[PDB]
Amino acid sequence: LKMSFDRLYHDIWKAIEELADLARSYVYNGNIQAYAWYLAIILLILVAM
Amino acid sequence: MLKRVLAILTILVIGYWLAQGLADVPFGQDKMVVGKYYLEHVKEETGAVNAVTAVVVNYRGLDTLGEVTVLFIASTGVAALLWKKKRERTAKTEGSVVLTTGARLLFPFIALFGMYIFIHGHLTPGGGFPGGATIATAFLLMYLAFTIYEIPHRGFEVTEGLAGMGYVITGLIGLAIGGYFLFDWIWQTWGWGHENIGRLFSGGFIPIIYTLIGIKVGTELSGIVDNMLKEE
Amino acid sequence: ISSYYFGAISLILIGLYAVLVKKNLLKILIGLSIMETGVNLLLISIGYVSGKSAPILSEGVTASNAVDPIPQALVLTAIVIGVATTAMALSVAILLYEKYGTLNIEEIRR
Amino acid sequence: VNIYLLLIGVATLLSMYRVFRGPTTVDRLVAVDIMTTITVGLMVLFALYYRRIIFLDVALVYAILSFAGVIAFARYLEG
Amino acid sequence: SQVAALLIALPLISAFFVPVLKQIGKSLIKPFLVIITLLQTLIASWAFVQVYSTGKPIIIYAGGWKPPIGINLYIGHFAALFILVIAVVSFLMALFNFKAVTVEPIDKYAMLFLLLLLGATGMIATGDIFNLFVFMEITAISAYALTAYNKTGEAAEASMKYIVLGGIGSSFFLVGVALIYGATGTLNMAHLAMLANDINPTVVQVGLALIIFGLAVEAELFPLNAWAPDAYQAAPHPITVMFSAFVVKAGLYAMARILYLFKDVSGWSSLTKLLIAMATLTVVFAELSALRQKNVKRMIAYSSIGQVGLIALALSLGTQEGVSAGVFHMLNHAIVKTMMFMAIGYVGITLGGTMIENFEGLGKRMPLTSLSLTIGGIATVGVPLFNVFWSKLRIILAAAHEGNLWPVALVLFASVVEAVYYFRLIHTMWFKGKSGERIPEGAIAIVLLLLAMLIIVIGVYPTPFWNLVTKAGSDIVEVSKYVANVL
Amino acid sequence: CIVCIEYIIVALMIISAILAVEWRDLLASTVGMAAVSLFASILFFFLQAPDVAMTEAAIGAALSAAVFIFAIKRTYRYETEELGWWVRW
Repeated sequence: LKMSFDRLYHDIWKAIEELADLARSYVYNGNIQAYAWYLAIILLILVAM
Repeated sequence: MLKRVLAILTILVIGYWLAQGLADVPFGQDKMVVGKYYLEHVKEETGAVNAVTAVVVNYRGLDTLGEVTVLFIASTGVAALLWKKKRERTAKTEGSVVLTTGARLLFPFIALFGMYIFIHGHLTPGGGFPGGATIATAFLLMYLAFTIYEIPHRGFEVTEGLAGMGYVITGLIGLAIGGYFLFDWIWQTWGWGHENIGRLFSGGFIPIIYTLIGIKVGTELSGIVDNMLKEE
Repeated sequence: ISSYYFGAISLILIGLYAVLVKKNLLKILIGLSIMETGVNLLLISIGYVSGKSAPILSEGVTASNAVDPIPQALVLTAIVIGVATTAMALSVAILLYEKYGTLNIEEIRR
Repeated sequence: VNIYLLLIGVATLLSMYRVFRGPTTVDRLVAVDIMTTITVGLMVLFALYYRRIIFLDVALVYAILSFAGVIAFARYLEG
Repeated sequence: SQVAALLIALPLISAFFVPVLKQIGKSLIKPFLVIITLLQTLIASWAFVQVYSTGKPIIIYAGGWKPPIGINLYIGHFAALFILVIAVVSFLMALFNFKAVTVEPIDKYAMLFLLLLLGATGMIATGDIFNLFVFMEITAISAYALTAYNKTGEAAEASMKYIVLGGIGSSFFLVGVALIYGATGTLNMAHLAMLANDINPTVVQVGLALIIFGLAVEAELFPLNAWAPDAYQAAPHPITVMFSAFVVKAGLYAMARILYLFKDVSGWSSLTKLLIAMATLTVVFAELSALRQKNVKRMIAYSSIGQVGLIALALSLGTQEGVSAGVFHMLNHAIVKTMMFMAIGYVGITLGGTMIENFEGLGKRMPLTSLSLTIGGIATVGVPLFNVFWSKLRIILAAAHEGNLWPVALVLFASVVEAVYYFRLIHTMWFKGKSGERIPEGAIAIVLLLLAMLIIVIGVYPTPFWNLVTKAGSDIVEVSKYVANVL
Repeated sequence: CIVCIEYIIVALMIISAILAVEWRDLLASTVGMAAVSLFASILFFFLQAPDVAMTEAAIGAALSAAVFIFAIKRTYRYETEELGWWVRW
C-alpha cells in the first residue's frame, strides 16, 4: 500500500500543469524580437522546403 | 556577437532562397499573359491615354477604394489614439522670421501645383495621391512655420468624408446601370462624353474622380500631422 | 543576377535584419518602413521588358511599347499602405513613451 | 547625352563620404540635402536620355519634397 | 445580379457619412451604427437567399470588364453564408456597444468598427489576389487602431507587437504576390489556377510558401499568434468579439482558399504537411497556456486561438469529408465565442475588470448571464448533444485518411486540457459565491439568451444546417466547377 | 554609361540601408530613411515608371521621413545605452 496510483496520476497531472506554466512564459514573451525570431525561424523552415 | 552573426547567416540563406527563386526570367519580354489587354485596349475603352490611371480606378476599380479606406482608417486611427480635449502646441520656440514669411508666400505656390497634379492624370503621370500628398505638404509648411496654425477641425474632416462619399456616389449612381460603367463618357447622363482623346474635354470619367480623391487624400495627412502635433 | 533584383531583395533583407537584432522601438519601425520600401521596389522590378519604354505617353510613343501596366497599379496602393501603417504605428510609439517610462523592448513590462 | 550621366554618378558617390563618416549630427543632414538637388539635376537629364516630355513632371515634384523634409529635419533641432 | 454588390458599398458610404454627422450633434452617433448594420443584415439576407435559391453564385463584376482582366467578387455558397453570419454578429455587437464602451471617444469609434465590417465583406468575397491583399490590409489597420483604443499602457503595447508583426507579414505577402505574378503574369484566381500547373516548379514553391506565410501572420497559428492573446485581453469589449468571431475566419479561409487553388504543383504537399504541423502546434500551446491563467479574459483568449487551430487542421488536410466540415466549425465557433466575450464583457462593465477575484461569485449574484457563460463553456469541449461536439467530431474524423493519429492526439489532447480550465472556472462562479448582491442586468438577459437558444437548436438539428455546408464546401473542394462558374 | 550608374545607385541604396540601422541617433536614422527614399525614387524613375517615382517622392521624402522625426520630437533622441554602479542590470 506504499505504492498507490492516486499519487502517480497527481504527479503526472502536476507535471503537465507546471509544463502549462512553462510554455506560457517561454513561447509567449513580451519581447517583440522574440516573435520576430519565431517568424524568421519558420521562414527558415520554408527555405528548407 | 552571437545574435548579429547568426542573423546574418539566416538572412543570407533567405536572400539566397529568394535569388534562386528569382530565376523566372532575366528581365525578358514574355510576361504579359493578361497585361497586353491592359495596354492594347486603354485608348478606346476608358478614354485616359494614361496607362495606370485607367487600370487602377476603372479596371481594378475596388483598389483605389480600399486605398482610400486605408488612408481614412489611418486618419481615424491616429485621431482615436490621440484625444485629450486640450490639444496645445509644444513650446513653439519661434526661431526664424525668413522661415514663417518663407513658407507664407510659398504656401499658395504649392497649393496651385498640387491641384495641377491630381487634375492631370491624362498626359502627366501620377494620379490623385502625389498631388494630395503635396497638398498635405503645403499644409505642413504652414504648420511647421507658424506658432499655431490650427485649421478648424469642426468643418475639416467633413470635406474628407464628403470627398470619399463623392467617390462612392459615383459608384452608387454608377449603379443606375451595371457595376461601374463610368456614368460619364459612354452615356450623356449629366453632360457630354468622348470628345476626342487628348486633353480635349477631359477625356472620359477619370479626371473628376481624381479631383475628388485628391481632395480626400489632400485633407488626409494634414489631419494626421495636426492631431500628432498636439501636446497637453 | 541583375542589380534591381539583388537591390530590392537586399532592401527587404536589411529591413528584415532591423527587426530581429535591434532593440530600440523606433529603430524597429525604421526597419518596417525600409522593408516596405524594398517591397514596392521589387513590385516594380518584375515587369521590365528591357527595351520599349513609355508607360504614360500613348500620344508621341506608339502603343504596345509601354512597360508593365499591371504592377504600376499594384504599387500605387502598396506604397501609401506603408505610410498609413507607419503613421498608425507611430501613434503607438508615442503612447508607449507617454504611458510607460521608456522605449526599449526588454524594459516594457506590463 | 551619355557622358554627363556617369559624371553625376561620380558626384553622388563622392558625396557619400559625408553621410558615412562625419561625427556631428547635422553633417549627415547637409549630406542628404545636397544629394537631392544633384539627383533632381539627374532627373532632368534623363528627359534627354529617354526623349520623353513627361519625365520633367517628376523632377519639380521632387524639387518640392526635399525642401519640406530639410525644414522638418532642421526644425526639431531648434524647436 | 450586381444589385447585391452593396455588401461593400453600403458599409463604405455609411462609414463616410459618420464623420459627416459627428459635428451635427452627439445624439445620433451611436444609434447611426445599429440601423446600418441592420441594413447590412438585410443586404446579406438578400444575397443569402439568392445564392441558395439556385446552384450558381453571383459573379459581382467590377464594371463592364469580364474577368480575368477585371475584379470579380465570386460570392459563392461560402461567401453568402459568412457575410450573413458576420452581419448578424455585427448587429449583435451594435446593440451591445451602445451602453458598454462609453468611457472613451466614441466620436470616431463607429467608423473604425464599420470599416472592419467593410474589410469583412471584402475579405470573404475577393477574387483578385490584389484585392485579397488590399482588403486584408484594411482589416489589419482596423485592428492596429482598435486594439490600441484604450490608451492605458498595457493596452498601448498590446497593439505594438501586432502592428510590427502585421507589417512584416503584409510585406512578405506582397513579395509572394510579386513572385506568383512573376511566373504567370496574371492575377485573377480564375485565370491563375488553370495556368499554375506548368508555370515553373521552382518559382511557384517559394511564392506559394511566402503567400501562405504572409497571409498567416494576420491570422494565428504558432509563431504569429501571441499578439492575439494580448489583443483580446486589452481592447474594447465589443471588438474582442468581432476579432475573435470574424478576423480569424477570414484569414483561415483565404489561406485555405488559395491553398486549394494550387492543388496540382510539387512542393505543395510539404506545405500542407507544414500547415498541419503548425496547426497541431497551436491547438496544444494556446489551449494549454490557459491552464495556469489568472485573467479570465485571457482564459478565453487562449481558448479562441485553440479552436481556430483545429479549423486549420481540417481546412488543409485533403479535399473533402472535413473541408466542408471545417466550414462547419467556422460558422459554429463564431456563435459560441460570441457568447463568451459577451459574458466577460458584461462582467467587466458591471463589476469592473476581469480578475478572478472580481469574477468570483456569480451564481446568485449575477443572473442567467452566468448561465450563458456556463452553456458556452460547456460547448467548447462539446460534451452534450451540442454543436461543437458535432463539429469537433467531424474534424477528428476528418483527420483519418491522411495525417492520422499524431495530428489527432494533440488537438484531441487539448480538449482534455480545455476540459480543465473551464471547470476550474464554472466551479468558482456557481458554487463558491457567498455573496447575494442582486445587481440587475436585464438588458441582455433576453438577447444573449436568444443567442443561447440558437446553440440549443443546432445542437439537436444539425441536418437542417449540415446540408448547407455540403453545397457550401463546393467553393473550396475543387477548381473546375469554380472556374467554369466564373468564365 | 548604362548599367554602371545603375550599379552605383543600387549600391548607394544598400550602403544607405545598412547605415540606416547601424546608427544610434534617431534623427540620423531619419536622415538615412530619407536617403533611402531618395535612391528608391531615383531607381523608380530609372526603371521607367514616373508615376511611382513622383508618388514615392511626395510620400517617402517628407511624409514618411518628415513624419518620423515629427514623432521623435516628443520622444527619445538616443538609443540611451549606458560607467555606472547599478548599470546593465
